[PDB]
Amino acid sequence: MKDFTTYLSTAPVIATIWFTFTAGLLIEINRYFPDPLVFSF
Amino acid sequence: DRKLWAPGVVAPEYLKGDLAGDYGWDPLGLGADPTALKWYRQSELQHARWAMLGVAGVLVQEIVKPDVYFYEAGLPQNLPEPFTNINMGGLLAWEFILMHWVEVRRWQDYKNFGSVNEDPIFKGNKVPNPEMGYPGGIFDPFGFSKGNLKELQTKEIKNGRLAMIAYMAFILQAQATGKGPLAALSAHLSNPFGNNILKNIGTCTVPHSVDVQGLTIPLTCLWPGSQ
Amino acid sequence: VRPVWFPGNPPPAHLDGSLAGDYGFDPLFLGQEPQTLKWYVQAELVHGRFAMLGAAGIILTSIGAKVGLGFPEWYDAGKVVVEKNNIDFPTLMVIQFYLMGWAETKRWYDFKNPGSQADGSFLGFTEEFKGLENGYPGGRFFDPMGLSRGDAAKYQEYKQKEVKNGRLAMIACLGFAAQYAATGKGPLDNLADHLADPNHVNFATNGVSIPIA
Amino acid sequence: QLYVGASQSSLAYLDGSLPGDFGFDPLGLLDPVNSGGFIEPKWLQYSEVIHARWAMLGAAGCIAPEVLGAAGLIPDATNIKWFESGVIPPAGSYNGYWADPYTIFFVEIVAMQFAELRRLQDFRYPGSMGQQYFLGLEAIFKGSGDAAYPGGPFFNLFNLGKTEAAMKELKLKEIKNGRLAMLAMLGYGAQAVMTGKGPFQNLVEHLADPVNNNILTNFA
Amino acid sequence: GFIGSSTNLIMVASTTATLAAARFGLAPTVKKNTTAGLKLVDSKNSAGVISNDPAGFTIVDVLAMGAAGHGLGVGIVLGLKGIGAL
Amino acid sequence: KKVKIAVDRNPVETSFEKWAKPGHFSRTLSKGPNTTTWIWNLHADAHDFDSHTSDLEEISRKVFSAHFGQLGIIFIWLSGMYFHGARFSNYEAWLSDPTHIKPSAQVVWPIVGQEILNGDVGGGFQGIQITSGFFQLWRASGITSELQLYTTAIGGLVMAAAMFFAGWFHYHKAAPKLEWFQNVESMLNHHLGGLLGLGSLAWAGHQIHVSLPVNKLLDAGVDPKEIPLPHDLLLNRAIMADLYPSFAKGIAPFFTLNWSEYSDFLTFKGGLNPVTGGLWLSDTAHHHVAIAVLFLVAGHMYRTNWGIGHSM
Ligand code: CLA
Ligand code: CLA
Ligand code: CLA
Ligand code: CLA
Ligand code: CLA
Ligand code: CLA
Ligand SMILES: CC1=C(/C=C/C(C)=C/C=C/C(C)=C/C=C/C=C(C)/C=C/C=C(C)/C=C/C2=C(C)CCCC2(C)C)C(C)(C)CCC1
Ligand SMILES: CC1=C(/C=C/C(C)=C/C=C/C(C)=C/C=C/C=C(C)/C=C/C=C(C)/C=C/C2=C(C)CCCC2(C)C)C(C)(C)CCC1
Ligand SMILES: CCCCCCCCCCCCO[C@H]1O[C@H](CO)[C@@H](O[C@H]2O[C@H](CO)[C@@H](O)[C@H](O)[C@H]2O)[C@H](O)[C@H]1O
Repeated sequence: MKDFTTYLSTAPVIATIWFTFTAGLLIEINRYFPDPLVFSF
Repeated sequence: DRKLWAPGVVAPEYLKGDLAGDYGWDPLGLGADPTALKWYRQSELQHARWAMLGVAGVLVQEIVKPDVYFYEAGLPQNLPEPFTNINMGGLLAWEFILMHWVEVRRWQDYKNFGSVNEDPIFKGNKVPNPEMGYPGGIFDPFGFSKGNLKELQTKEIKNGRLAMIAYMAFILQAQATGKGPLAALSAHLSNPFGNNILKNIGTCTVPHSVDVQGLTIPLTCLWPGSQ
Repeated sequence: VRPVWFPGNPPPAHLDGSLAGDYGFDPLFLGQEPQTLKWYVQAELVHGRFAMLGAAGIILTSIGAKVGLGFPEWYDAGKVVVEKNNIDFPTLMVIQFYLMGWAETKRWYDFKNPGSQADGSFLGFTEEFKGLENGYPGGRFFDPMGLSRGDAAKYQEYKQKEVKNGRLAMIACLGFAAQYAATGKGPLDNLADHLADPNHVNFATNGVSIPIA
Repeated sequence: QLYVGASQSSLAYLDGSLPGDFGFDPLGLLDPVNSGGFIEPKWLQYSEVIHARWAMLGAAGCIAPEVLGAAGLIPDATNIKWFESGVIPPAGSYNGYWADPYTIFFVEIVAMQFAELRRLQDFRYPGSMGQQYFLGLEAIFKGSGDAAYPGGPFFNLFNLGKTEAAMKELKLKEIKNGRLAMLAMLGYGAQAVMTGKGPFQNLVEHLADPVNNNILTNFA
Repeated sequence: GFIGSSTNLIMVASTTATLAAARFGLAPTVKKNTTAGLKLVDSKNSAGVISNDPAGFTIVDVLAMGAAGHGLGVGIVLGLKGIGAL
Repeated sequence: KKVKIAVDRNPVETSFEKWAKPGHFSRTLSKGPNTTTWIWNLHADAHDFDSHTSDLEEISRKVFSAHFGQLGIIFIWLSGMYFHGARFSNYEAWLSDPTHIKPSAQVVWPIVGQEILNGDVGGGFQGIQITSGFFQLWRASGITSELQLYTTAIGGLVMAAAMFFAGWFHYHKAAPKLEWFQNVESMLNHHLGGLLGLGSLAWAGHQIHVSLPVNKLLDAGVDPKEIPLPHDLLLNRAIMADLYPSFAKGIAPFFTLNWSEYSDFLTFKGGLNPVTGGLWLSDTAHHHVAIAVLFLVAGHMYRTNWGIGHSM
């Protein structure tokens, strides 16, 4: 499955995975630390 | 191998008549492996001899004392007077050890043929071994061998196949009509159209469980139906 | 030629009959690359050894709870242990992760560098941590009895037995999980309920496993 | 070709070498030219034979309880119509099996998975199934060059059809009884839907008053 | 009783009429098509198909004309039921 | 014969090596990117199958399998709608009071304050008021339960898997030849008689047996839990005869051409149901029967393999 993992390394798939990751990280940060208007913690 | 089990069949090329009672049947091809064929011949002899002893025992036990069901004779409260209500644990211990010895000896004769012939205590005494499964000597004390051995093996295995069929018949009849072999035969002769495998199959007279000195043996039947 | 998981089907080229428990089972071709296959071999062995330990522990503690000894079920033993003994679960978890991190990082960096871990850096231990094969470390510490050493056919038979009991124990732990999620009771409670009435007491008679009826 | 409905187009490839080759291929599915997938002649003949054997097991099993209860040889509890046996619980189910229908269905799943996948692997790889250990049973699973007729020590248990002409006649009889039984099973289903009664009950009711018990009078 | 009804006789008459029209060269069949001007002419049949009739009347022809006659008879029956003539 | 199944066996190897080579389908894109115009052209030319090759056979095969992909995606979408109606819906509440409860089949997660979009639609439910008409369509089909929607979703996922398998199969395993696509007469015969004729006939049957009784009981004020399930109406002819007496006569009036007996559930009322404001489902059933017959006769118009029919 060298070719399949080459496909997963393509720009659109890697972009989808990375932005799902970034968006999920931000979403979980905003779930556990809701409404962060200022850096106070 | 001559006069096979069916008019138009051919014998497999591993069944050529060198074993007794060879009708060349093997429809599942289980004896295609020679190792497995040796082992299955040994298991055939074991099942055959134990089943001959079994039908002999059930028959002679019904003839001597018809008071006792052979399906329930293993229960300790139905045992003879020197053994009635004996502790089945010590009994099972006796049997377990005394049979482990002899069956491991037989198994080592299977694995290394001709290696457990000598007595291990009095090392002057050797059972012979013409074939695997036919020790002889102290097991052939009357000396019916050193004559027609192949014909006697054929007789043995034929009567043994018949006795296997007959003992499973005994067991299934005892499970269906709740009677012993000769009791079932006389019940058939009493009414040979209202008492047969019809109107008796579908009903299992064996209880769902049996209490034996504290244990509860699960006590199944060989087919489903009516308790 | 060799037993395959799907008789008739030829085995894939990357699954030569060399690894323990090689039955040509790779429909998704996950171990097609050799280095990935070594990684997955060690993963299978670690999973299976942890699962063998877990199945053995669940089975033993279930036996003890079933015969009446002072044992909880496997799904309740963590709480019972940290509350009977006044054990701080965070402390226990971080100690576990410290020790398992040491061990598993040693694992990882012997996989990345097999020649490593045997220089004497840990405590002077050189040959106790060199590793015999991938997934089979060996030595006087991981193989104190020397069963890999000496008889080689016995060693291959033991590799087969290890991987197969490991796959069976992985299936068994998956079964423990599913049986808790379905029947809500212990594994040997499930077994006794099945041995009581083999019919009418199985996965087809929970209403969870088969929702048709 | 014989069998009206046959065509000069179908006789181009229906040489008469297959059992039951009566030229009837009006939709031309057995044409080997540019035909793959499952419309391959091999697979279609195989499936005809398989549907045939399953269907003439079922054509006897759907009628057998009713016939044997009409004769009084089985009790009235097992004397049932085939669709109220548990196969279609809405139409009725039998309560007195040793297990509930889904336990038995899982046993059926495992058993038939084994059997039918062995069968499939012998169709895909003919020389197979006699190569891997199966408790010694692989000696009878060698099959033949043909998938629908393995004919080993078990599948040809009495070695019937020893010559080629006898084997051909027997294959023809098999496929003819099987086509008859496939139609009989289609009819069992159609009669159960229309009349709501068993096939033997329908036969008896048609033999009593045929003019007033037919497909036309049963439309109401 | 339906057998003997007006509906039954209409339907059998229509079906037999279409069958006899096709069989005896008054309707397009499998073997005879029509041109743009409705004159019966030999077709190519697109498969070739065997029948022992003196005219090559296939069971495909019986099906086609049974469907045509069933449509005719259904329309006739239900239109006489519509205008009240039945 | 001229109209036949014609396919190439294993024309294309199922392999991931061309996934890893973007622009394989083009000779001008297989050379790799040097500019971003390549990145845009790779997407503009992805489905221009007649610019990949020039022979009509491979074009048609690509088109067929891509249609299978589109159908699988539509099935995923439909199964998603049915599933969101089964899990994230107020449909069972909406059946009991459709004049006050706003249909909603999408619930929003409470993450960044967006749980305000989960509005008070009714039925003890908070979600997005949908505008798709799926609730009314399901009530017309006679659903009356979330379990039926869930199983329709599962069936839709099964059919999507079937469609994707069929695309893979009809491109990679047994791909039809060009002469198979050019059987436009048979294609039209089957798409008129089968796709539209048998389809309309099957929907008419559903309406005869499931939609009409369920909605006649729903319009009679019967709570959806007291309504017989569709299979109880299929099996028990007495219930249907109690709702529509013509069912007492069976299918005999159909074969005896006494079709007016079926004027209970095959009507020509026209207008609207005054209880629901929708069309009479008896009129709709009769409609679908009529157009089923119409399309089934229309699908016997073109000449395929026997002498009858037309050459277009
Ligand atoms: C290690 C094997 C093992 C054993 C001995 C048992 C034994 C038992 N199980 Mg458990 N179980 C297992 C595995 C096992 N299970 C696994 C893996 C699952 C998850 C699917 C379950 C889920 C489960 C449930 C939900 C229930 C039981 C129950 C039971 C009891 C009755 C049997 C039954 O209901 O059928 C269950 C039998 C099986 C699920 C089959 C055994 C496992 C198969 C052979 C694994 C096959 C894996 C395959 C090789 C590879 C998978 C990949 C492939 C799909 C590509 C019995 C004590 C019931 C109970 O509690 O009894 C009262 C019950 O309700 N089991
Ligand atoms: C647009 C739809 C479509 C079209 C036009 C085709 C066309 C074709 N297929 Mg493909 N196929 C499709 C969808 C389609 N298929 C789907 C969705 C699947 C996955 C399930 C398949 C799986 C498939 C396989 C595995 C094979 C074909 C084959 C064929 C060829 C001959 C089929 C034939 O005449 O048999 C006539 C049809 C049958 C015998 C099928 C009867 C049984 C089905 C299930 C009933 C039809 C469904 C019905 C319309 C709706 C349900 C009704 C029910 C409720 C009563 C032909 C090229 C065969 C071939 O030669 O390879 C190319 C072949 O081996 N197809
Ligand atoms: C009337 C139906 C019929 C006929 C004519 C045939 C004919 C044939 N079959 Mg088919 N077959 C059938 C039904 C039939 N079969 C069914 C229902 C099954 C599914 C169970 C099979 C499964 C099957 C397999 C798997 C194979 C055959 C093979 C054969 C050939 C070998 C000769 C034979 O079967 O004996 C001729 C048939 C008869 C004389 C029919 C007698 C019917 C009675 C009622 C059966 C006897 C019952 C008896 C209790 C059976 C057990 C005996 C013993 C164990 C107690 C021949 C072409 C083999 C072959 O082609 O190998 C070359 C082969 O491999 N068939
Ligand atoms: C049955 C419907 C159908 C089919 C099968 C085709 C098929 C085709 N068209 Mg045609 N087309 C259609 C409908 C259809 N089109 C419609 C409705 C329009 C009017 C809009 C067009 C207008 C059109 C033009 C103008 C051209 C084609 C071309 C093509 C070919 C290649 C298209 C391609 O590679 O794009 C691949 C797919 C894309 C590039 C994706 C486009 C994405 C769009 C622009 C955004 C919309 C997405 C979404 C709805 C908006 C929200 C997104 C969200 C993320 C914000 C192909 C033969 C081209 C051709 O043949 O070149 C010679 C060409 O030049 N088509
Ligand atoms: C894992 C299975 C598998 C594999 C390995 C292949 C492999 C191949 N296929 Mg086959 N194919 C498959 C499944 C598979 N296919 C299925 C299921 C279908 C039916 C749709 C097809 C239909 C098909 C056609 C019609 C063609 C191929 C072609 C190819 C070749 C390259 C395709 C490519 O670049 O892929 C990479 C492409 C993708 C990953 C795109 C997938 C797009 C999917 C189907 C739709 C997803 C839409 C999505 C939901 C939109 C979201 C929008 C977003 C904003 C949310 C290669 C030999 C092409 C070729 O030239 O072969 C020689 C060709 O013309 N295949
Ligand atoms: C496709 C559409 C469709 C379908 C499926 C049905 C189906 C049905 N209708 Mg409806 N109906 C329809 C359209 C439809 N109808 C239309 C358009 C009208 C208006 C004219 C009607 C008017 C109507 C009335 C007035 C009545 C029905 C009735 C019925 C039922 C009786 C069927 C019957 O007697 O025919 C006979 C059908 C068959 C004999 C086919 C059965 C064949 C089976 C499936 C064969 C399978 C056997 C298999 C090979 C072997 C077994 C498999 C396995 C176990 C081994 C049935 C549920 C009647 C009823 O009782 O309703 C509740 C009734 O009174 N229908
Ligand atoms: C043998 C022979 C004979 C006889 C024969 C016969 C008698 C035949 C018959 C035939 C027939 C008797 C046929 C029939 C057919 C039918 C059909 C084919 C039907 C169809 C139907 C349909 C198609 C329907 C449709 C529809 C519907 C359902 C509804 C309404 C609408 C419509 C109409 C569309 C003769 C002469 C003597 C001589 C020799 C040969
Ligand atoms: C919604 C949906 C779904 C489901 C669907 C369904 C469920 C469907 C069904 C369908 C069906 C269920 C169909 C059926 C059909 C049937 C038919 C179509 C029939 C026909 C018949 C006929 C045509 C007849 C003819 C005739 C007569 C009349 C008499 C005698 C003779 C003859 C046979 C010729 C799913 C899941 C996919 C998902 C998506 C969506
Ligand atoms: C070819 C097109 C049709 C394809 C098959 C259609 C699918 C049918 C699914 C099975 C439905 C079973 O139900 C179908 O047969 C039953 C048995 O006679 C009928 O049941 C009816 O007849 C029974 C026997 O007299 C009695 O219980 C009642 O009179 C009545 O319930 C149903 O009225 C009919 O709808």
